[PDB]
This record gives sequence, C-alpha cells and structure tokens, in this order.
Amino acid sequence: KGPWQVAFIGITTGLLSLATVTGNLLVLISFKVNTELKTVNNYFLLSLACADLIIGTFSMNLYTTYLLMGHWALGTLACDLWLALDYVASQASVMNLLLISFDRYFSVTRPLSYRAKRTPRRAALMIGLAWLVSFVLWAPAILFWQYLVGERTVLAGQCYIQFLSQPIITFGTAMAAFYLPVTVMCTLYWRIYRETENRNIFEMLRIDEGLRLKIYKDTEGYYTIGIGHLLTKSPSLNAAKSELDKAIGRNTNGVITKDEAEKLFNQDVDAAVRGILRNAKLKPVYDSLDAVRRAALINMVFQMGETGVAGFTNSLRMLQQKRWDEAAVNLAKSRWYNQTPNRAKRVITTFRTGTWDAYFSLVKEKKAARTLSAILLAFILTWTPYNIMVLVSTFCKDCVPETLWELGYWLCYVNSTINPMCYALCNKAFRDTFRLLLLCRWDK
Amino acid sequence: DYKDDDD
Ligand SMILES: CC(C)CCC[C@@H](C)[C@H]1CC[C@H]2[C@@H]3CC=C4C[C@@H](OC(=O)CCC(=O)O)CC[C@]4(C)[C@H]3CC[C@]12C
Ligand SMILES: C[N+]1(C)[C@@H]2C[C@@H](OC(=O)C(O)(c3cccs3)c3cccs3)C[C@H]1[C@@H]1O[C@@H]12
Repeated sequence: KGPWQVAFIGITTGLLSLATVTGNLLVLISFKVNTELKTVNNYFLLSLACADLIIGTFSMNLYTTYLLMGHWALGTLACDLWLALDYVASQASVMNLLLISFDRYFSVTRPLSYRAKRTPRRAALMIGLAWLVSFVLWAPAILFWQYLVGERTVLAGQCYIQFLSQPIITFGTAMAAFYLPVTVMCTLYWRIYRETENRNIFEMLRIDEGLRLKIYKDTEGYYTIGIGHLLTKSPSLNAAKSELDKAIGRNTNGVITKDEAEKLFNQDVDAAVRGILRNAKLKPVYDSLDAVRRAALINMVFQMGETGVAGFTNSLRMLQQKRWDEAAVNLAKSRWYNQTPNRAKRVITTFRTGTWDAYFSLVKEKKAARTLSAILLAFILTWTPYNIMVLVSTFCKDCVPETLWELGYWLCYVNSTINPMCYALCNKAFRDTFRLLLLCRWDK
Repeated sequence: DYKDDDD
C-alpha cells in the first residue's frame, strides 16, 4: 500500500468514522435527555444506533488500519475480539431491521390487538434477545473454534475467521445471516404496501361504530359485540351469546378478545364488499370509485345495509358522475344525515375530498415509511456487493479479486453512517435535540 | 406505529 493511498483512505474513512460516531452518539444522548423521544418506536432506533455506533468507533478503524498497514499488530486475542465485535454488531443490525419490519407489519395487519401489547417491556425484551441471538450466533465460534480444533490456523500478523474455511461454508452462513433476512424484509415491506388500505378501513369503521368487547344493546335495541357486529335481533341475552360462541368458537360468556374483534370485523367487512359486488345497483359506483371513497361506501353499507344504501339513488349516481359537492349536499337531505349527523358528516367529507381528513392524518406515518425505506435500501445496496461476491466465489475459485473483497467488505460499514442521517435530520424533536446538544445548551 | 402522531 502506497503512502498517498494510505493517507487518502485513512482520512476519508476517518471522516466517515467520526460522522458515524457523532450521529449515532447524538441519537443515544438525545434519547437519554429528551423524554419526548422516549417512545417504543425509538427503542428500536436506539438499538440500531448502538450497533452502528460499535461499528463506527471500533470496526471501520481497526479494519481500515489493518488493511492499510497490511498486517495485524495488536495480537491474536485483539484480532478475535475485533472480529467477534464486528460480526455480532452487524448481525445485530440485521436482526433489528427484521424486528422493525415485523413490528410495522403487525402494527398494520393487527391494528387493534397488537397495538395493545406494544409495551416498553416487550420492546426491551425482544431488542435484548435480538442482541443475544446475534452474540450467540457469532462470538463463541469466532473466539473458541481454535481451542476446539486444537490449533490456530490464521497466520501470525493476519486476522480473519478460522471456521469460514470453505467458500461454500461462508455462503451457507451468508444465506442464513443475510439473504433470508433480506427476503423476509422485502416480502414484509410489500405486504404492508398492500394492507395499509384495509387498516385504514378498519380504523375508520372503529371510529364510526366504536369498540366494545362486552355485549351491548344498539340503537334499535338488538345485541351487538365488537366493532358493530350484530349477533341476533331476538330479545334473549343468551340467544345472543349462543350465536357469539358459534361465531368465535369457544364459550365466550359475553366477552371477547381484541383479536377476536378483529376476526369478527374481517368477516363483517368482507361480507359487506362481497355483497356490494353482488348487488347490481352498488357495484357500478363502487367499481368507479377510488380506494378512499370505496371505504366511505363500505362504511354506509356497514351502517345501513345494501338496500338502504341503494335507496340513495340520485346521490349514488352523482357519486358515479364524480359530482362530489352536489352528492355531499344531496346526502345532507337524508334522514340518515338527520339521525347520525356526526358520522354522516365524516362519511360525506370522505366522499367529497377523497381523503381521510375527516378521520385521521397520516403525514407522520408516511414520512416514517419514507425513512424506513431509505434505511433498508441503503442496507441492501451497501451490503449486497459483498454477499454477491460470496455467491460468485462459491461457483468459481478466485474470480473476484482481493481488491474487490477489500472494497466490498469496507462498503458494508457505510449504512451505519447513513442510518441516523435518515430519521434524525428530517424528523423533528431529534433535529432540535441534536441542535441544542451540539450547542451545549440543554437544560431540560 | 406512528399513524396517530400529530403533524
Ligand atoms: C456484544 C455486546 C458488546 C453488545 C451488546 C449490547 C447490548 C447489551 C445493548 C445494545 C442495545 C441495547 C438496548 C438499546 C435500547 C434500549 C431501550 C431502553 O429504554 C429506555 O431507556 C427508556 C426508559 C428510560 O429512559 O428509563 C432500555 C435499554 C435498551 C433495551 C438497551 C439495553 C442494552 C442493549 C440490548
Ligand atoms: C463487513 N462486515 C463487518 C462483515 C462482512 C459482511 O457480512 C456479510 O454480509 C455476511 O452476510 C457474511 C459474511 C460472511 C459470512 S456471512 C454477514 C455476517 C454477519 C451478518 S451478515 C457485512 C458485515 C458483517 O460483519 C460481517
């Protein structure tokens, strides 16, 4: 390695090092000192920032130094500790990506039952166990394989992992550790892309119809449970409970769980849409509408039934003609509007605007999606060349050159610099605490 | 889980 080369690489990866340390350390201190940031969401980013911090302060610098000098000078035990720390931290980063992806998936697909158990305790337990499984997966074999085999194979002055002898070995580990997590993450991500609409429908109908896990008597008097699930119009409090037990599958005794309310809601809403597509009057307009207004009409069918909604003849035609304001005014003439005005006005605003403004704002959530997509894409592109190089090195011996190995190994470190720069700068509270910390002027 | 956060 030439002197100019050494100076350039050392300076640049130095800068990248202190940028990683500064960023992730700022996440840690901001979380510690600002209670507004002490959210379960930020538990995960704190753990990620611990991994990226470890990588930023030890890994990039020891690896860049050993690569520039050409030999390892800190000894065998320091070598083993460095590789153990690097692989444990990196596998931890992957594991936290998986944990975030699953957390988001369950938050969208089980918006009621999962959100009820997203407690700081459970978050801390699963973060800690992600780190535990990373450590168990990498540290024992990196440090003690030499004593178990009986001799240390790695040359004096050099530093690498002994048990990754064969390229097929390291490619199997690359599948378990990288490829399968990446595929699971992507399949999730897409699944959330295809489920946000159903969650918005669920939350809309929970706002309008309410949620009770104990049976109550509705407007007309009949017995209902869950999110507006009517059991039976009979007057017998146990004629209701028998149909409840038949609907869930256990002796309900009148009380259900929130995931049973989610199951009951899914059966109800699927029945609503399936019926809509069976009804000759509602199918044309439902087909003509976008997703949000489709949700408004699903709302009306949930409240009044298909015959009752089909009774809105002229307003439904105005909906088919995209005459939103005239349809709003016309639906305001209805007894429906005069009997449940607060819900009817929300539904009407949904028809008029085609947005969720009458029910909820999704700005912060959409930006959180942008942040997560940025993080995972940075991960994929900075980590993919190395694992592709493993994949190739299994089929062919020594195709990929040593320079390429060095660069692809070094590139996996960069997403540790990128991760805090995603949520931190464009997310408020983080930005403001970063500012007041870098100013040394934080007094609560 | 953001969704409910204020702007
Ligand atoms: C292999 C070795 C060298 C690395 C293992 C380090 C772990 C022991 C660390 C890394 C990330 C840490 C976690 C990152 C974030 C949190 C959230 C944190 O929640 C709060 O602080 C909010 C409540 C409060 O402020 O009191 C509690 C600790 C915990 C679980 C940490 C516990 C310790 C963990 C698992
Ligand atoms: C630059 N690294 C520090 C080292 C090489 C790269 O590693 C990879 O991407 C691999 O798929 C593997 C390399 C060799 C076998 S499996 C992972 C290892 C641990 C989790 S995923 C990325 C990170 C990780 O700490 C290793």
